[PDB]
Amino acid sequence: TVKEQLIEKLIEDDENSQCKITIVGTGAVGMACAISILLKDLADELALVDVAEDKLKGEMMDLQHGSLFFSTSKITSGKDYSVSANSRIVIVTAGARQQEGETRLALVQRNVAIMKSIIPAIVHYSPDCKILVVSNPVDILTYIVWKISGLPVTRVIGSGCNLDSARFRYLIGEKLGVHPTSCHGWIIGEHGDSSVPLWSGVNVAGVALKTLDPKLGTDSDKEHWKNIHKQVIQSAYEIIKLKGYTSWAIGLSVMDLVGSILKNLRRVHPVSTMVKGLYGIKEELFLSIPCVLGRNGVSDVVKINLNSEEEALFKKSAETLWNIQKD
Amino acid sequence: ASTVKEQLIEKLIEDDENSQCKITIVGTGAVGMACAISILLKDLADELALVDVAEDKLKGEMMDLQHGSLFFSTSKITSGKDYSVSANSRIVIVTAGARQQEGETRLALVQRNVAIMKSIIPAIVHYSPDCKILVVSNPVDILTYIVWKISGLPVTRVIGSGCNLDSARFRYLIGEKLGVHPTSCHGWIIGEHGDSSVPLWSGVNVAGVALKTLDPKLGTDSDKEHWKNIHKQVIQSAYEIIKLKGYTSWAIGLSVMDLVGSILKNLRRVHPVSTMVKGLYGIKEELFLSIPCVLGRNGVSDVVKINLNSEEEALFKKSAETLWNIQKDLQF
Amino acid sequence: TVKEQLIEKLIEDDENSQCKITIVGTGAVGMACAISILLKDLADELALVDVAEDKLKGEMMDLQHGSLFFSTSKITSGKDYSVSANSRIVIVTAGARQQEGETRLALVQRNVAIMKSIIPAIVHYSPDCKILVVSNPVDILTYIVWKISGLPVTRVIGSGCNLDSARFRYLIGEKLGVHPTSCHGWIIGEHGDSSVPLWSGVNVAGVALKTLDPKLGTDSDKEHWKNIHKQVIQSAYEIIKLKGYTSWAIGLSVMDLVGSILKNLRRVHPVSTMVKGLYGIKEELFLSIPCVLGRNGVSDVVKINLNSEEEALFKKSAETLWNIQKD
Amino acid sequence: ASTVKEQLIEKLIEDDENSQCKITIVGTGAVGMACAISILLKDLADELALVDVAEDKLKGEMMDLQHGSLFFSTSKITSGKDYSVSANSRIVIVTAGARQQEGETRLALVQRNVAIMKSIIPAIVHYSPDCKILVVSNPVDILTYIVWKISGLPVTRVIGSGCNLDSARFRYLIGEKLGVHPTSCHGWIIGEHGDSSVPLWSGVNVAGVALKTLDPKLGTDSDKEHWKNIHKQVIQSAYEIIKLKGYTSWAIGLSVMDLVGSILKNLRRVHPVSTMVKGLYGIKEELFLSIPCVLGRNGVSDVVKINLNSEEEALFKKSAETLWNIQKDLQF
Repeated sequence: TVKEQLIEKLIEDDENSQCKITIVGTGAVGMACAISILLKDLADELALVDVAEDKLKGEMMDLQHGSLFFSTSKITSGKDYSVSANSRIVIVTAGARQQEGETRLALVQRNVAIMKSIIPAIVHYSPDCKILVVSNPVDILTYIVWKISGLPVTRVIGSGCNLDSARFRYLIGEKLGVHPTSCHGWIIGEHGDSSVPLWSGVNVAGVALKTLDPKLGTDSDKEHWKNIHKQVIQSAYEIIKLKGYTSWAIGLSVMDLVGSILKNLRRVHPVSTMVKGLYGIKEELFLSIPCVLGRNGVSDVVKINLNSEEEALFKKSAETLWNIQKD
Repeated sequence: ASTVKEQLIEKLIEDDENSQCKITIVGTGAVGMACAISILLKDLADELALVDVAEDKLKGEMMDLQHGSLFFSTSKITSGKDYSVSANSRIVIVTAGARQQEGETRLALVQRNVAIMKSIIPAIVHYSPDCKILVVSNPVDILTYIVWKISGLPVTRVIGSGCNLDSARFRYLIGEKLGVHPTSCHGWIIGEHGDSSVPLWSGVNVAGVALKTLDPKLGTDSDKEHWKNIHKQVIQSAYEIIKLKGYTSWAIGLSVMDLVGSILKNLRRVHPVSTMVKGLYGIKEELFLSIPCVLGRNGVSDVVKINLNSEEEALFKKSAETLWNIQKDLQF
Repeated sequence: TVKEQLIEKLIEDDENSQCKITIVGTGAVGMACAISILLKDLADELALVDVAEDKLKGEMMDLQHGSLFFSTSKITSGKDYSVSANSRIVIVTAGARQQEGETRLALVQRNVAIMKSIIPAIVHYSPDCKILVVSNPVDILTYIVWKISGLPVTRVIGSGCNLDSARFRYLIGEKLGVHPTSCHGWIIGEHGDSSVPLWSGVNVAGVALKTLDPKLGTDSDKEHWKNIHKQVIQSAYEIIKLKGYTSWAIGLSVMDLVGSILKNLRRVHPVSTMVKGLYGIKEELFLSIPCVLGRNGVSDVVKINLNSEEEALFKKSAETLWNIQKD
Repeated sequence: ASTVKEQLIEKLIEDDENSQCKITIVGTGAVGMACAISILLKDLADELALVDVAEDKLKGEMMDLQHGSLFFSTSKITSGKDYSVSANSRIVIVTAGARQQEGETRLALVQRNVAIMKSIIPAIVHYSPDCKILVVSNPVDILTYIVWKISGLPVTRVIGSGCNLDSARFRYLIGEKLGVHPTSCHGWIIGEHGDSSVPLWSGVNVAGVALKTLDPKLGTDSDKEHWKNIHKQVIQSAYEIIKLKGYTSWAIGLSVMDLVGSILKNLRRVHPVSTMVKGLYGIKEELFLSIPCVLGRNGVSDVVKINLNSEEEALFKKSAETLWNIQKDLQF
């Protein structure tokens, strides 16, 4: 053998993965998460799970054919969740696709069925993992995943408002001519139409914007038609109209979150977490609030004093969420 | 926010909206966007401009990337049907290309591609006179020749993705079998892209050890280990991927990002890309095949002359005849 | 020749540098800037200038011997400023070393002599460069460099408070258990003992700390002995006691600034810039204020409303600076 | 700030102050700190612990790095005289070493180094039972043998920086002369570090072309081009640097960072590092020389057997005798 003539083996093969990530569901979103994670040198091994076996092998082989150009050494796939064994993080992009004419409670209840059939095996093979839930509606889905999972709140996280908060701060910095790292601003609460922009806390280069324009973000805003929160929500809705998914953007957001957990950065992300007993919520439910993400999941949450407008939107969101969740 | 900027920011210099490291991608199907996401995640471009004919798809993709722009370092994403949006690109990446229909002639497909390229390549060159053109569509070898001929650009500046992806996978699998990082492996696949590419087993070495010195039957049929399988496995995987999925989007996007790197950063790394080989490797007509090229900021600055063994020279020179026979049927 | 047999040249050698950086003065600080810049893939070519010719060649050759491990392709040096030709950025670390027993005005005036002899050649060979002044005292030295240089204010920048502001925000995030990217806070004004921490604007995860503790940073602070501004100033003074220079840290800070200019990031840094007609200053002088740094130097400055304590310290600093500068 | 944290942060999980990717550097002179700054700027370590005997220098350097910690990703910088601060390191990097005085014996210098290593290596191993030890001090080949013998650790886990830096410069200059990126060049310098290292001209190739095939007199004295100069130029530069400056700090720090990379990331890249060669390359006693090793998270997992030409086998085997003759004079 060429190998026997070229290499003298001194130690047994250590083939264990140290930073293994599994992606569940390999449509546009899961695949965007995949290429994003591969390209940012985050995993030793990427495992893909889906029911569409043919397409699944196709994606895995497409990624493998380019292996020299990313640092992950092992890509695997399969319909059987045993390939997910011993993951640090399992990203759930699978989930029901709302058929037009379907009620909201029906869409959620189909997802209970899906999650009931995938979440317990995820936990079986990967008992110390974190679960990152990315499918819509992310907040009530993360609640469903967490309930089925049996795991502490700290290790079941929904992607939530991280993407929209990022786009928000970005546009603020664009309009001001300043890099995004100079801008603080959160969108919190229920992902999507009902999300709450925290205009009271938005600040750039150490200056609370509301001291420059106390009307900023309100109906009295003299530039109200340029409202940046509305630009963020409309944009994603237009993208979904056009494409079907904000798939590149979500994959980018999920790569942001993974980097915080795997590298134990203790960066603050507005992600879906249990908010019972926080922010005036009294029942079990998941909403986005600013969380400190690190190697053990959510290690801390940030307590923010919402103005009365912000508290009102946030609590209305929780109310509608719980009225779905009760059924 | 307009009043916020006035109270917060005091200008010393007018905003220069000039991009010094612009890239345009023509075609926003699966291959184009895989190139986009790979380039963006690698901090290569000042600006990424996207061109396509379909309004929804074009706007959808541009906005999708924009919605997540906090997470990459490229700062401007632009798109348009008008090739004016591509002006002053460093590289223009052509992924536009006709798809071969059931029972469509190969010759007729290339001819449809001739018509496409006659429509876009002049505009590209008008708006970016100093760009390098990176041709990615299939069949890449003939298409890069067509793009160059239409471009009226210096030959060093029109480059096909060629065999860069297959050679990379070739080296990687050679590394896998030996249990060594692929940066320790040297190995080229050259020539025509796909089925008839030539693997240079004669020059394959790992850690400064030519593997022919350890097994002179390597890569032949009389090989007991059948290292020959590795070239076949490379060529087969690409057909398998297309059969199970539809296209090889992620891997071409990875390969294109690798090429953009060498050109923008002037790495002067060697890639087996599609360039004109007239007067090289014993060819005497204007045709494009993959040979190992030094790539930098001017495109192909140099080519590596490899002595091919007689099996390698014959496989290669046959592909040059294939390409020349296609070019003869071609018009324009 | 092996080369003639291996390579067919098709195009002439393009040997021009696109991102050339020159470092002036190759003591501990200049060399820390050098290894920091090399290691962050910022320059096509690094040029080193010093009067100690032997040590200079030694440093250049030490860097060259490791060339495979950084991305810069060309390292050059020489006592003659012609090697600095066509730099994007010239970092001046040279400058007088205060002999014990020397007055402050004497130290500054020796630097006028030094700068008079190096700055005009810098501008000769590199007419469109930016000049980053790093030697102490950085504020009045940047003023001196700017006057001699003839260049606009936008392209003569002192390193100023960037390092100390960074350490400041860092310690805030350390004490709170949160990554530094969650923390805004500036130190501005005169570098060193007299610098002004802007406690009124310090905020973490979108929360102005002064709303949680209105006494934070003052004499009434119940934890006043843990004052983080004082920790930052004392630390650098202790390091200099021990080492002679905060050389690794300044080299890190200068690499931060270079990355903003070269990559046109429009990030906000508190650097030494002309503050005549800003922040209540009436004469020509350089102090640190938050500047937007990009490829053409300082493109913008950030206007902050200082509390009366902060305005008082800042204006006292300017007063003492101008009373030196007049001589 | 204590009251600020209570109002701003709500804990869900107790702070785990455990580092999963710790590195210790022993010695905070020029070589140690150049290793520190290189590792920190490359995002390699969770924590960097520094050990030295001199209180001022140790505290000064640790605080200098800490004052600028916003600008690197390592989050904890620790230091101490007590080797307890090094506990649970992945790698311990030994730069501590005696300096040869005017008229000091080489043998007596190694013997002073024996005494130093007998003082620190047991503590290191006690506090980090699973670490890999990376020996950097000179003379590295003999010192790595001493460290290993004292360590009582598996041989695969005690590694000298060896020829990694000189081979890297060898390849780089070969790339320079040819106008090609060095990642296209393969070329090893092996054996004893410094004056008597063996360059493997027999295996030097660029882009899958063995350069002996193009000029069989390459690297010999009868070479018209005198490529032989490149090994000499490499060996000479290191003496020149020391003569003009005092030490080769930046380049060793760069080389150490390269080695740390392969080990922490389990790259399985090949480096010419100092390891034990008993029963390899025709040696029969326990000694350390540089040979091409596969480095990963367990240290040396494999070695590349290169067929050396007779000039290469003789130069190499002579160095093994030199090292063995020094070890004979050695005690303990």
